[PDB]
Amino acid sequence: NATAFVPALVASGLPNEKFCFEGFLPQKKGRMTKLKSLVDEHRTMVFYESPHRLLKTLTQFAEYFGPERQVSVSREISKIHEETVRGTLSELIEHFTATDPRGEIVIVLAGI
Amino acid sequence: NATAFVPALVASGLPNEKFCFEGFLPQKKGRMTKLKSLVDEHRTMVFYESPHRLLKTLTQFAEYFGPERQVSVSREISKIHEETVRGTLSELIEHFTATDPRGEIVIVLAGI
Repeated sequence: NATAFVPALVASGLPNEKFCFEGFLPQKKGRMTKLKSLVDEHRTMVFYESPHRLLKTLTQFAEYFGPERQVSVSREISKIHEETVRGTLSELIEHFTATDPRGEIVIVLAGI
Repeated sequence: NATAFVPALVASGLPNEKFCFEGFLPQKKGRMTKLKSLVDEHRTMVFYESPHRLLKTLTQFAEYFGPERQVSVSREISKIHEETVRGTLSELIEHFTATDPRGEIVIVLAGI
C-alpha cells in the first residue's frame, strides 16, 4: 500500500497536519547525508521501511535525533485496521530487539 | 488495564482533549436510558466493552448515533502496542460481523 502513511499519521498521536513524507531511506550511498539533513526538521517525518531494516533505521534515528524522540511504527492490516507501536525511539528499539517486526511498516517520527 | 482508554484516545484520530469517559454500558436495566442520554453529546465518548458484546453495542450505537458516526475500536497489546479498527459505525459493524474481536476493547466514539 502506497498511501499507508495516511492511517499511520492518524494512529501516531503526533502532529500530523504539517509533515514531511520522506519515503524510504537510502540503503547505502546518500543515507548518512539524508539523516544528517533531517536533524533540524521541526515537522513530523514519515518514512517507509522493511521489517528486516527497521531496527537499524530506529537505532540510527536515535543516534541522529536522540533516543527520547517520539516515534510511532505502524503496520496496516487493512484499510481500517492498523497495528501500532509508539513511544520514544529508545522504547521502540528495545521493543523491536525482543520481537522482529511483521510487514512493511510506516515510521512516523516527531520533529524537533 | 484500567487506563487503557489513554492510548485508545491517541490511536483514535478523534478529538481527544475533551472527552467523556463512560466506562461500561449497562447490560440491561438503564441501558437504553444511557444510550438515549448520549444522543446530543458533542464530545468524544469513551467506553469499555467485552469482545462478545461489542457487535451489539456497535449496532445500537449505529441505531442511536447514526451508522455514519466515526468510531475507533482498540485493543491494548501492551503499554506501547495497540491494535485499532477505525471508520464509520457501519464499517466497524461489517468488520466485526466477519471477525469476532479479541480482548477487552475500548470504543472511542465521535460526538455530534
